[PDB]
Amino acid sequence: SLCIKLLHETQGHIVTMELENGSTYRGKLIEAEDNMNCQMRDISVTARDGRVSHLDQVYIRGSHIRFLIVPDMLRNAPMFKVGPGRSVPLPTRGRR
Amino acid sequence: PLSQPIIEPIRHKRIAIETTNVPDTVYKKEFLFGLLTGTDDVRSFIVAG
Amino acid sequence: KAGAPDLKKYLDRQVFVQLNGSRKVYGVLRGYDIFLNIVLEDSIEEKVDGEKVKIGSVAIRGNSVIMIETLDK
Amino acid sequence: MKLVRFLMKLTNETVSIELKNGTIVHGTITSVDMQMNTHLKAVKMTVKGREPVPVETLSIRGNNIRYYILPDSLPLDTLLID
Amino acid sequence: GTTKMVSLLNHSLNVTTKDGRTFVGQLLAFDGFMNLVLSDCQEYRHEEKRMLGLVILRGEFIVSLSVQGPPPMLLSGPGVARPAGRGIPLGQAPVGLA
Amino acid sequence: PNLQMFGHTAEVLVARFDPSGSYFASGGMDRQILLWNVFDVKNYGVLNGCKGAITDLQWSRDSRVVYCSSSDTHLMSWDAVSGQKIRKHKGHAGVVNALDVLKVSELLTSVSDDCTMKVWDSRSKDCIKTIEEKYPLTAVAIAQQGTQVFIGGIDGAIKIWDLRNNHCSHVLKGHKDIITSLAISKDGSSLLSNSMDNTVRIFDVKAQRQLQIFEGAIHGQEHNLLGVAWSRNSRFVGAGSSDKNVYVWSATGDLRYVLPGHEGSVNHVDFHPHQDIILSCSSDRTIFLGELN
Repeated sequence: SLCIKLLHETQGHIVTMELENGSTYRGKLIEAEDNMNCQMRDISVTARDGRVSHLDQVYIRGSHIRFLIVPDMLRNAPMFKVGPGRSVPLPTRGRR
Repeated sequence: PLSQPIIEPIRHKRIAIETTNVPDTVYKKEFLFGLLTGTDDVRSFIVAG
Repeated sequence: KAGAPDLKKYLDRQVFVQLNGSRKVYGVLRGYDIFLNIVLEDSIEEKVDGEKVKIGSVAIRGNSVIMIETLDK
Repeated sequence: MKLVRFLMKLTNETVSIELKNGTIVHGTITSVDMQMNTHLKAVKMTVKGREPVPVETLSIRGNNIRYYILPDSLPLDTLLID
Repeated sequence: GTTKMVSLLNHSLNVTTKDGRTFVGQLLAFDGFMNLVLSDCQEYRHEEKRMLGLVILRGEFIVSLSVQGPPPMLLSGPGVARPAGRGIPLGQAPVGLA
Repeated sequence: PNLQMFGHTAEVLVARFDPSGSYFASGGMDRQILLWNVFDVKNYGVLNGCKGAITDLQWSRDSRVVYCSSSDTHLMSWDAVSGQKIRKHKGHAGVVNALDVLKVSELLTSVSDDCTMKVWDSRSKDCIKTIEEKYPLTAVAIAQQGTQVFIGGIDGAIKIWDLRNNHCSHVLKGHKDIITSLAISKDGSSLLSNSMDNTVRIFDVKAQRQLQIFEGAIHGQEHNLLGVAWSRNSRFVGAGSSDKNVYVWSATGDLRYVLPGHEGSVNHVDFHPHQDIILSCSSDRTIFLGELN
């Protein structure tokens, strides 16, 4: 599915997100998942209060994520057709 | 001498294949510049053997 | 499904977990799960007061987990 | 072997839908899916603690649907058959 | 199924979420979980606004969907003409008779 | 000028302007509708597909979509901008003979040799109504209101039907034989009609008696469906004949212009919506644009 591949493509860039917790996190993204796990660095948190903090490394659970906010160049990225028997989108030379 | 025409014929000297126009390809061209300009997605290398 | 998460790099290192109900825990990462159930040893609470109680070996549930941090680089 | 299959027959009628959110939605049904995701036509939806606002093409994330209040003219015995 | 959902693609949408917040923008990509991707997004928390950009929502978070606006955006046959002339027929009467 | 443009391979039947007055369409036995300009008189698209011969064109009142009435039951639909197919309105079990359109380009009426009138929506691909008479029908006209539909058959009896009632409200009388083309004025107040008796009569829409029987335009053995039109003012009446002559009337009961030019039988005469021009078609494979200064 495409909504997951877009995420994997923003690895490296800086990302903003929102959790069920209520707080938003901002930082460089290192790894993601099909679950919607994340692995980030140099995070700058900002809760409901406005309280800023620093977190060196973080892992997440996707279940806990509400929504992400992604860089602007990631709208020209390709959105593929996928297929019935494939996990990752990718381009497809073969039959279909 | 005879060989040399007199009215020169037009002659397009071509060495190698090239496409008159860009060939259309899946990923859009701006997104290729996006990568090339924006980030560390880019790599480079030499294929050898 | 069942993407076994990338927690190999945290094994046998200290952590600063956060869980549901704004409760959080420190511990050495022993083992992990498909569903992100965790095994922590030398578990210490961080109460809302700040009173730190030593517990020992502990198994935190996957569902609960919000996040997982590293104290030292 | 599902009660969901009966809702695929339901198409066309108007219903006031209640959600977990606590809203209320008058509108005609166009299509119903196996995962409960319904799409509506000519809708008048009202939010919990706000004035009613008309929407043309509403669609709902099935998960949120509490119950359909069906019209009184619809025969149940005929629809419960495959 | 998901036949209806492809029809919505590239329309400006109004998406209410479980929090109450409402996101707005075009729809680029769509999922089986109802993960939506949205372009040039704007929340309306309520007399309020914010600019985000590209937003990827989960399925858990989404409540309802609604279109704001519509989707944004034999050479020459044989025939030839001529000038005038308008010849007079000597005979009258129909075509087949004589 | 006059402009006698050539192009079709075989007998051409129908040729009409847009409602705007910027094109022709034409097409008969060729199985090819050929679009044209008015003001550098050149061809455009070869609308190809109809597997029966064409019997009637009509522009959509948007000036984009075109509708045919082939001899193989189809009624096709064409995007005049691009030139692609849209649909095949499959219905009748015989040869279609006439078409008519409304203001709202959405509704169409067709007329078979199955003795069946049928109203069509441009959205369903099926019949909305089916009015079965008895003897194969031939000519039809729908009013500007989108209410009254006029049917012309073999009895000489132009029947009138509404879309609400669907009852034999009225029947025009005094036409001995065959109807080849009905035509409602730009008012909605009077018909025209070509009979095989050569009496090119006008009728009333609302009391419902005759007005003026015109006489002098012969049909014969050919058995083509000849046409009639109302001019943009509704002053002049333009009836073609199998005598190779375009008999234009004065609408007061006076023959003014009788211009020959064709070498074969004439079919469907027309008028331009504003400037005084006459489209005249004929088996001959030719077409004229007769003017008045």
